[PDB]
Amino acid sequence: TQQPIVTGTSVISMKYDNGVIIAADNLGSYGSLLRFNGVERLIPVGDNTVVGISGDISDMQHIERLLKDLVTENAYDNPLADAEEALEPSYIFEYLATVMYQRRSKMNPLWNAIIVAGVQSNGDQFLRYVNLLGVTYSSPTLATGFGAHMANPLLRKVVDRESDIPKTTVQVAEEAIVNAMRVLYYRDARSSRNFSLAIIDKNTGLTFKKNLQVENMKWDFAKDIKGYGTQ
Amino acid sequence: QFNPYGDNGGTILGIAGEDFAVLAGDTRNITDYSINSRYEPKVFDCGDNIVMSANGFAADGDALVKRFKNSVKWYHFDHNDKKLSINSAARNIQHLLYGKRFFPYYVHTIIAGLDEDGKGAVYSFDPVGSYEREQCRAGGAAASLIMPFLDNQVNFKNQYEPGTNGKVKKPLKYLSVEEVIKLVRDSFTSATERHIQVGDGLEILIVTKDGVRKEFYELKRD
Amino acid sequence: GYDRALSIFSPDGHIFQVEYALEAVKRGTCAVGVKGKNCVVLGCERRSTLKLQDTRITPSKVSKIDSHVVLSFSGLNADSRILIEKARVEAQSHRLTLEDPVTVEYLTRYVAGVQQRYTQSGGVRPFGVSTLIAGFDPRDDEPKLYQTEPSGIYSSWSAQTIGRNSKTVREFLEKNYDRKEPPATVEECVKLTVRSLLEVVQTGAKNIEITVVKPDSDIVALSSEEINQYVTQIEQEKQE
Amino acid sequence: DRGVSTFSPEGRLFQVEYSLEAIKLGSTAIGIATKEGVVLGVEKRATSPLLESDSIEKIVEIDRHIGCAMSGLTADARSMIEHARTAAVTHNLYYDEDINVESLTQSVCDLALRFGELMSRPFGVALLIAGHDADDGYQLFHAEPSGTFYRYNAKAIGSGSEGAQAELLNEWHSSLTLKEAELLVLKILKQVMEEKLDENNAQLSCITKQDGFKIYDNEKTAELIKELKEKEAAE
Amino acid sequence: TTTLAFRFQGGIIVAVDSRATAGNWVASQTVKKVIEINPFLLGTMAGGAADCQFWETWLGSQFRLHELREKERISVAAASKILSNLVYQYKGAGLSMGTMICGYTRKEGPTIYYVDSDGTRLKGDIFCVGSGQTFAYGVLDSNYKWDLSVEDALYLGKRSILAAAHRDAYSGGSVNLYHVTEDGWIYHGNHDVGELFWKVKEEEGSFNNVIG
Amino acid sequence: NNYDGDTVTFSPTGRLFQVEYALEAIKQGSVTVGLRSNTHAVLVALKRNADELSSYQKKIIKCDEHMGLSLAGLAPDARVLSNYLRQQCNYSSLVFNRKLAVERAGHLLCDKAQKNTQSYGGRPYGVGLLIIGYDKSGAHLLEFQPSGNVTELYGTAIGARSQGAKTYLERTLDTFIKIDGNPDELIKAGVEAISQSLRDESLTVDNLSIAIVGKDTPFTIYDGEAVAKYI
Amino acid sequence: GSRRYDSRTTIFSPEGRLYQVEYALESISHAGTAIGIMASDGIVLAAERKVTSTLLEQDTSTEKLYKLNDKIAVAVAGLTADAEILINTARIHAQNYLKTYNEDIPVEILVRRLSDIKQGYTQHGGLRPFGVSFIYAGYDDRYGYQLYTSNPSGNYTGWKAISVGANTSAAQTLLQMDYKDDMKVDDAIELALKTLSKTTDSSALTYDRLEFATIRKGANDGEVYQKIFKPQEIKDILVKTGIT
Amino acid sequence: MDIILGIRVQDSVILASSKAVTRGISVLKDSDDKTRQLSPHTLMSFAGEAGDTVQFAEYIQANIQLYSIREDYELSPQAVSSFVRQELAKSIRSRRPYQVNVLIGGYDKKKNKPELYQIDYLGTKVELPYGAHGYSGFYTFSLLDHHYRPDMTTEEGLDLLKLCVQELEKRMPMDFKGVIVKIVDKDGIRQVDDF
Ligand SMILES: *[C@@](C)(CO)[C@](*)(O)[C@H](Cc1ccccc1)NC(=O)[C@H](Cc1ccc(OC)cc1)NC(=O)[C@H](C)NC(=O)CN1CCOCC1
Ligand SMILES: [Mg+2]
Repeated sequence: TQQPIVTGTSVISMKYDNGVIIAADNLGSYGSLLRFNGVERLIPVGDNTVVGISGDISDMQHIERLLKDLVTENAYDNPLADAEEALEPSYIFEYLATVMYQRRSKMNPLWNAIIVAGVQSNGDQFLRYVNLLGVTYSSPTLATGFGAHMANPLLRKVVDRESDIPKTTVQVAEEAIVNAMRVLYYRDARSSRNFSLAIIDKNTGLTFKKNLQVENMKWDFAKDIKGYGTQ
Repeated sequence: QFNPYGDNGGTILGIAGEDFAVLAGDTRNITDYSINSRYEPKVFDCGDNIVMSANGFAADGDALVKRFKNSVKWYHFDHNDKKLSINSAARNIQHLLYGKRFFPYYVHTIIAGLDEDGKGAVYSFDPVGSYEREQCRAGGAAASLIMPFLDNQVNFKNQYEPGTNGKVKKPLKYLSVEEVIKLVRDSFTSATERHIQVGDGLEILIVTKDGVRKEFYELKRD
Repeated sequence: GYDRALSIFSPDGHIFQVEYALEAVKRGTCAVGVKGKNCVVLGCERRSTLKLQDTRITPSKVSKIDSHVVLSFSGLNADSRILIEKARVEAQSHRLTLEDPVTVEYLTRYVAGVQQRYTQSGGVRPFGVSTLIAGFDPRDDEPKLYQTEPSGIYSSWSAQTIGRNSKTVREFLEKNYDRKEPPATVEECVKLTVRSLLEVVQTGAKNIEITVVKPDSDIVALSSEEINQYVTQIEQEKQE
Repeated sequence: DRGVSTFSPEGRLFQVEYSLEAIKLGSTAIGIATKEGVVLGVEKRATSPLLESDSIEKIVEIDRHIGCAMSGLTADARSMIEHARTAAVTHNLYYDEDINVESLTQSVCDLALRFGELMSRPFGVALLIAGHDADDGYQLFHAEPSGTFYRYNAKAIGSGSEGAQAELLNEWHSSLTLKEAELLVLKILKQVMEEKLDENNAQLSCITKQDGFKIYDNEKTAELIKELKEKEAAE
Repeated sequence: TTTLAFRFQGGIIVAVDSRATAGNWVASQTVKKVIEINPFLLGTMAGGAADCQFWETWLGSQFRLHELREKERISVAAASKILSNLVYQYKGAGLSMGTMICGYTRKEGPTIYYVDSDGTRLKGDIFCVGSGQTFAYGVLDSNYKWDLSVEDALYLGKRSILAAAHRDAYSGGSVNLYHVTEDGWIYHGNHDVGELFWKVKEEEGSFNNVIG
Repeated sequence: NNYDGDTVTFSPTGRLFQVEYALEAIKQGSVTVGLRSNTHAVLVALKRNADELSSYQKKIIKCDEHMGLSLAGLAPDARVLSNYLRQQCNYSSLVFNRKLAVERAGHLLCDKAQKNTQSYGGRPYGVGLLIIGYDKSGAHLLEFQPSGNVTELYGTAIGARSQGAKTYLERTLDTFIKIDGNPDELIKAGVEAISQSLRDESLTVDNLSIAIVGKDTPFTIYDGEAVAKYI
Repeated sequence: GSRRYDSRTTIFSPEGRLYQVEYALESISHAGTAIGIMASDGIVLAAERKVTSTLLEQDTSTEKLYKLNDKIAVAVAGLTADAEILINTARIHAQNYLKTYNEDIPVEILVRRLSDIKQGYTQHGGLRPFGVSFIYAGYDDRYGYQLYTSNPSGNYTGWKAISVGANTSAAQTLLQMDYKDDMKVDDAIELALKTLSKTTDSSALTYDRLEFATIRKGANDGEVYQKIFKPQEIKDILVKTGIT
Repeated sequence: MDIILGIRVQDSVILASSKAVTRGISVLKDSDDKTRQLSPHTLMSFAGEAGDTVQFAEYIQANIQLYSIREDYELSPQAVSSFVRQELAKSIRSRRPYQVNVLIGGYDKKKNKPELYQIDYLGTKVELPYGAHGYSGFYTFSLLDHHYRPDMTTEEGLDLLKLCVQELEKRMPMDFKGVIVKIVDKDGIRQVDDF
């Protein structure tokens, strides 16, 4: 039985024609206190997978160490560690999913919500979710926390079903993600302006973008709003 | 305090014919008032012409199906590739569920297939392992909506022969695969209308002596 | 824990530790069991190199396992106590779960199983004891006599003997005991048992113990004078 | 001394090979498999005439569809039978069905090599496991303390095994009736036994799909012994 | 549940309903609440359903092992005590089982044992167990005599379940009848309350509280 | 001589005699052959019987849908090791959703056999194994020895008179390696290979045992009338 | 491994004897003789100290005779260190029984349990047996005055008069000669000393080489008293019987 | 369970124990014997938590019977009661204690005296001329304080007991379906069939 102390908010993601995009802000909240501002919540595994984590940061750091150790262990006695027997997104996910469900079954959970984004060896897009309860699901768009409530509605307008994935380019997909991050900054009280974004493409590979900022914000209409009713 | 259980919604439905059996389930997955996925299958082919679904808390559902699939695998290893009969599968599942009697799998389980005489068979379980063979069973969130409709249309309950003064009951007969699928589709569309956790899509797995076939139909997405 | 495999096979296919445990039984004082038409009698030798004994308090050779079953033995005395204790505990455990006292066959099968376990368990030697288990099943009037040995094999006997010079008394019983017509009465059965011991014992004074078991938990041990009367009667008929 | 789980220079386990010598000293046990059933027969071999021979239990039921005959240090067989019975009943509990004869034999043979420095030595007893199931029909298995088991059409174990096995080689064919098999076991037992064969020192049993595993009465076996003697004199 | 079993001149009658509940939801109307342990032993089920189904099935496995080891069918007393000792080990853990071990042996004769998840074990001639036990008792007690015929005893058992099926909201579906003699148990059919109620009402003239 | 009482003792020339005596049990075992192309891998095994009344000891065991082995020596030891492989293959599937690499399978068997050769009380395994499989890097054939030594090969054979088949495969190396997309011809080469180890006896219908795994072929075993084609 | 150095203490000889038990008895046969004699109105325990030195403190010494409880005592023959292990166990076992039943432990029950402990060391554990033989002298309300003996095998028996340790063969013959059933304590005291005086390997039996004890009902009305004799009391009883 | 009484008179101990077994709103049985013979001259009655009562009584019974066989001797009532007390004293500090109260009536053959011991589930032992467990004592103790004499006969003890049962049947809320009465004396244990 835990209570989460230092926490990270939404992680959002979606599929597009050639791959997947995932994003998450760089904040480590301590309740209402916006304590830490240099926190990276997207963690790449190899050159074909990115794990995005929300929830407790101490538990996130533990999961970082597990993934780091998984890469080391996979390399042992493996001549094809950087080829046919490299770590796939589906392997990395199933490992975490197993851990998350085991920990909840021992009544000592890792207080996190996790999204594993990547591209498989045959080119197929991989995007799947897992959380502290060991619940797993997949969808063209996935999001945690406030992202589930505010990002998914916006991302589903672009990709509403499977057949919309080939019709969606990386330019359109990234634009939707960046827009969603802005909306979350408007409306989530435990979010920050600074964030990281990652693209995993079957052709161009892993592109990790750091120190992005929310921009083109509408605040000008605030000056006209006076009082709460009769002012 | 940490609560180890959750509710992932959805609903499932199994019907048995003369030489076939169907196991249907909606593809929606939810938590609270949010949709997690519009297509997340929870009806699985487990081998040996046995289809299975464990609806309720998905983490427990997946864990159970995973363990049973593994039970089928080791049954082959330990008993010279012998086919696991549907009745034997049912008893095995009881022990899996009752093994966690004091920390239960929060799921209503249904399996379907053919018995050893080639006739359609549906078995259904409570969360802790009590089971029973039936012609008909709905499970999950909308079970309370669908089940009485099945009693009426599959087992012809409360239906009498016209003009017999409510003395002669409507005779029991097997339904064709065409007629069964009609009832499944109408059952789910009706459930989708009145239950918020049911919708998005319908996936049916049909089991005959020839194998396991699939059919998919759209459901309302609101 | 001490793990050594003490009981093991030899090239010729023998387990010497089990066979040497039989030699300890062969050294032990003679014990005999004879079952009649409505009773079983257990006879036991007591060596007479021990005078100044206190027979009130000295452990008796025949032991009650329950009110309806008895156990005599030949071999190591200290070892026998362990088997008797276990048997007595199992007797009470059976009454507690099955709500019925043990059958003589069941009690024998248990004791035999304990003996067998000590022949293929690590760190232990076999029991240097063979037992004669006799009695009557609950609500039954058919007499029961069983034998066990260090190896763990057990079997039913119309009459049997174990211990030192047992092959002599077995020879006697083999020609004197009729299967078609067992000792019809208690007196006949006791006499045949005393006769068989008199082939081996020495004197019929404080050397022979006799215990009679009858149906429905009716067990009694004979005193010196009672046994001495059989000894006096047999010797007078012998001089012929 | 030397280790219990030691290999000889020829590549065999000393203790396993020595236990096989103990089995050769044991009383004879014969099994024959037909399309109408499997027959099991044993030599009782009472050490003394005072011993009540009907208490000699060398043929044993494991389940309704599986029977077992033994030879060697027969005290060692008790825990093997207990395990077999539990395995059979446990499988019925878990799977609501009868357990395959082969699967049962394999479970018993898993105990065999669980010895060393687990129990202190191998078993000094060989088993003939006979049964029926829906898949592979009537079956006969020979289970050794090596952990190995062979299926047989017919098999003899014990002191008169090599002589009896050679006799079974000539006599067995795939069209044997149950009655023919019963007489054949009695015939071959009488040949290898020291004392003269009768209903008190030899025991018969069989397993059929319809009636399951049955140990024959001394009255039933006696008639088969009488039927056997008449048929040999008839030519 | 409503289950009963009573001893009489012609052996033992055993009668049970077939309803399964999950709160006020009717989970099933066709459940088997009698388990046939062997040709001479029956077990009734009341309370938690997996608990009953699992442990009474396990129970049959233990009794099979007894007759293999002892070459003799297990006694009703020993049978009921295996179960009572089992549930006693689980006492406090939350098992829910109201059971009746009914059967015949030579040494005992016809015997009934009540065993529950509290550890209570009682030999007796008449018992009713379950949510509707009181409704069954009311009819059964007021009509019971030792000298009932096999035909009358079968009917009284059937009628007592029907009574409880009617009044108890957590009982119903159908009636399963059994008769235990010196030759073993004999099944006397499944009787749907849907037809049985009106058949009994008309023929018997009872159930005048209901609109005919 | 004085240094063969147990596995924990070295000889003066640095030999482990108990391991060598375990190796001797393999030479007494019946012959079995292994070979592969680039698409398929084949096991051929000569089964042995006690006499004409007995069955023929089954030599081939399935480990997973994509992996299995043949045995030579103590069969119970093969059962223990094969069971361990089944578990390890199964652990890889449940936890990582990953088919176990045939190379890792060999490494795991090596390490299991080794522990038995360095500790007091225990004994070495008394069996040799030929493992075949098809994984992400194509077809594979391994040779396990109970000393711990595992070796990857194009083809090989173990058991009594295995030198005959091993010589044949050494000659035929260039031919059978290029039997791609043709199961029956690769088996024919394996059946011809095992024939070089035969003396007085010939291959009959209930004597021969064949197994195959490949690109679009799960690990399956052929016995009885199914191998009559190849005689 | 370690198999090489195992003596295998709990095995049978080809003749069916326990090597270590037999060799422990051989050890005990060299220990100072201890005699127990049971009379109708009490029990005597006499024991010869092992070759005494003149500078040994005699009055504050305990080698042979030990008190188990108020009603039971033992005479020791063998390794004293081994005996003290068993004595402390026996003392505890007596108190466990008293705590459980609120009654003093019956003599046989105490003897059986101590004998069962010895038995265990001959059947399992791979350890050497205890090189000790006891003479138990005690009283309870069931059997009255009782004498027992136990030895390394774990076998025990009851006696009217018995010796353990050295020269038991000669000692038992002398006891068997002069013992009779209607004997009193004071007579048994004299018999015990006379027997030691003849069987002793020493030149002459003196007070400083003896331990002595009696268990009488010589207290006031229906109760038992244990008297472990002081040096001066042994000196007086030795003069009173005319040995010195 | 509920009503168990005990009365020690000149030459015997008399135990009376209610016959009802109730669960919920149903009397499941009206002929229940709430006692076990521990030895020929020692009887133990019991009352308390369902299941625990019989399980405890039979467990003690097995132990005393085992002792009897081992020593070929009957333990005194005092000795049995002390054994029982210690078992309950262990129990109370266990994970799940036996919730059982007992009366032990016995005849000491060595002293030629009847003895009655009252022991509750905590392991609280007292020797008494008369005893009771549960709510019964709130009526019977004062009644016996008045009517009991130490030199009474067995017949006088039974009449004294009838006076207790009558009072309980008059003033107790629950129907306990009468009592089974048993007498313990020099000749052993016997049941009064007509009470
Ligand atoms: C009548 C209907 C009153 O319930 C009977 O007692 C009936 C008996 C019965 C026996 C065998 C098979 C089916 C039915 N009992 C039930 O139907 C039973 C009632 C019950 C529910 C919960 C309980 O808590 C321990 C006790 C009794 N119903 C069930 O067992 C239902 C089908 N399953 C569940 O409620 C699942 N629960 C069980 C407890 O653990 C959590 C999951
Ligand atoms: Mg909506």
